[PDB]
Amino acid sequence: GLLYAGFNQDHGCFACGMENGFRVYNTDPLKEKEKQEFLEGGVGHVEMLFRCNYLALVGGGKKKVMIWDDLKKKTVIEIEFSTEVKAVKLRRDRIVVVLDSMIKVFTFTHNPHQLHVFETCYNPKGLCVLCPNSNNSLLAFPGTHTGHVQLVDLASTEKPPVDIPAHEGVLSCIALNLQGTRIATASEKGTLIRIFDTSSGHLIQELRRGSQAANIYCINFNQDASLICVSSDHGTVHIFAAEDPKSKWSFSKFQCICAFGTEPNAVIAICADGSYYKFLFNPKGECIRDVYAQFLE
Amino acid sequence: EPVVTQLHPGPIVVRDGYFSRP
Repeated sequence: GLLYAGFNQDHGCFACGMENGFRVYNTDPLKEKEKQEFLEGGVGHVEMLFRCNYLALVGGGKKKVMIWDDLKKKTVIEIEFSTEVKAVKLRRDRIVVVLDSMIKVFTFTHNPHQLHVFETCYNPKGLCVLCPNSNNSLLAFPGTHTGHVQLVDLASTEKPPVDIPAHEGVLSCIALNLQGTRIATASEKGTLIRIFDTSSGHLIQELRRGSQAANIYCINFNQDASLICVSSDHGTVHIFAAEDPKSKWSFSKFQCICAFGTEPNAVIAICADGSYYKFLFNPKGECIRDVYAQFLE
Repeated sequence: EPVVTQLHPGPIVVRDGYFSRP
């Protein structure tokens, strides 16, 4: 009955959308925090805000967004749209709603109102990243020119946007590091992962997954953005050295969304079929399976 | 034109550390 799963902003937690509601977990160690069997229509998307009491929920038909106060156990805000809502991103002062062709920014008050609209290319995957840091309101998304990422500063919206020619074809994945300073992107060819500085838009690192094609599902940095982990559509997760001088291949591999765990040599993986894996690795790339659990039960 | 609907009077107040670590 699982419809969606995503990590929160520091990957300390993940949240799942169910046909019968939603669930919130602590990532490492795997501990279920809350469950809400109450929504009959289910939720297709769930966004957290670190470990705060609010979640953003995408309704049954994905037409309405619901702001859920879990300390009050109630929807306190509802925003209805005339298009499918593909994704929602939160920071302390902003609610960002991703439609398949545009992104719409609202205040985060008891009665939100619209602030900005941003045209995107066709964005059925709802790709978007939003830094939540107090000193960095970076918002990034697929530009109208296919394969380019547009970077906007929500604290300084009068500027012109930075435009990164990340790929020549359709983007498939975009991730942001914890410091808001690096973005990693991949296209549907999935052959190169490319990491860019967010204030200048210039290439920092390019990694090779393989000459062959495999569809990226998720990318994530570790705490200091010295490693990244990547999951592929044939039950495959690679990790990479992110600040190595030259262009490099995968440090390590193992056999879905993925993030680094509590310990700096730990990696977590959560699968659409209900599986949860924790793996441990070595400076040289040995990958040990540590935990397997069916986290839905 | 999206339709915003408010369903609770008081302000929004971010309570960090709600989903505490085990």
